[PDB]
Amino acid sequence: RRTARPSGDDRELAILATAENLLEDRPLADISVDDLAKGAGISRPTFYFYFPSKEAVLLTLLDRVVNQADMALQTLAENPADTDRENMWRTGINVFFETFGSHKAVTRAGQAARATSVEVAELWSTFMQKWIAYTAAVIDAERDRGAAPRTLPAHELATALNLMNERTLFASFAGEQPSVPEARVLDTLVHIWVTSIYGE
Amino acid sequence: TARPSGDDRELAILATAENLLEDRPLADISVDDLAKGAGISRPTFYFYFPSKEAVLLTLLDRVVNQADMALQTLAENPDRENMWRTGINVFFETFGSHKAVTRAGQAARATSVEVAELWSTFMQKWIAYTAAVIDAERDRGAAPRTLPAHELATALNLMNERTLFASFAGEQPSVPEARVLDTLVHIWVTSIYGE
Ligand SMILES: O=C(C1CCN(c2nnc(-n3cccc3)s2)CC1)N1CCC(Cc2ccccc2)CC1
Repeated sequence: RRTARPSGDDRELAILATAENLLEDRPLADISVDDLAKGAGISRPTFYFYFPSKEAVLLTLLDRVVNQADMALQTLAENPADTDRENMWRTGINVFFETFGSHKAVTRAGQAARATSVEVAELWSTFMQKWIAYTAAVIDAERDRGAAPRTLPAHELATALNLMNERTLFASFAGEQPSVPEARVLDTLVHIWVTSIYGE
Repeated sequence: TARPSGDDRELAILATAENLLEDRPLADISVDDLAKGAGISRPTFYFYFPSKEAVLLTLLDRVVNQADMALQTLAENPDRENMWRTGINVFFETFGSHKAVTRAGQAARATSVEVAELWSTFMQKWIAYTAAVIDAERDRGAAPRTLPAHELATALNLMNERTLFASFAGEQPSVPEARVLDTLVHIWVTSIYGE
């Protein structure tokens, strides 16, 4: 037996979408459970049949965005096209440009929660480690086929490149200064990846 | 020379703070700990600093300026790969010799507008410097004209900010600290001279 809950799942989804909307204008501290309940069309007691706190709502939101990026990247890893090397790295990076770039408010809220929440910190750290291991393995496969030279240890080169994308894409999304303009940040990272993976 | 301009108590306050941030964040440091390290009563502290946050901002002002003037010294008295290595190694060595203040300064960026503006100001200045050197290396024909120089400069300087911090904080993921400078030099040099 499997317990399908179309109605409970749909309302959970409306709470999550309500939170994501509110985060575009206000930090999580300025959002109340009543704002969440009212956005989701339920009473405030009813909210607690779906989440225990507004922090659990944000943790679920970050779960959703991080796993959407992870799954999109894994989808690329299992369906390799007949394409050039620059396009390979560009579509991989664009997974993160497009996923987090379409969820800017949740991304900003997650970064801010990284210092106060161990779950968020360990969530982000877990997925960075996996994406770095994946990058390292693609770098090594490019070395094995003779397409990239054996320079730095793959995992170290992978770590610095993925940390660059983290800092740089966030600076673009959050409109920080300094930042690369959002319309130019993909080309910028792709160039640095491709030159440093294939050059000596 | 590099001596803090105040008397011995101002030095003692700053060094006690820097020492204690080695194992505790600033919230776990009291004004009393700072005053005790300088040998003064608690109210006497406020003849030197208005708050313990002011002490951390002054310590980070010293680190950031020590970095900027070691780099401006490089600019006055000059192979391409080693030029970038010595410039990156200014930050590896400066912030690597103040890991406690660097890590406390990073945490204070979220809560202090002075700290965030301080960091953003010198990052802009350091990125402009990188961008000018890239432009001079293109005008003499040594580097290809690929990305806009200021945009390539920004990502590499943000790379270093986030990668050196991860090494110095022992984060996972991070590059081991004995290997971080070669890693960043290689990426800087391939991306600045590659087509
Ligand atoms: O991590 C990122 C993005 C994510 C979005 N960003 C964030 N900034 N703060 C955030 N935060 C804090 C708490 C919650 C979220 S997320 C900026 C960058 N990466 C990994 C590196 C790279 C991955 C890759 C691997 C293999 C092949 C191609 C590409 C592509 C980009």
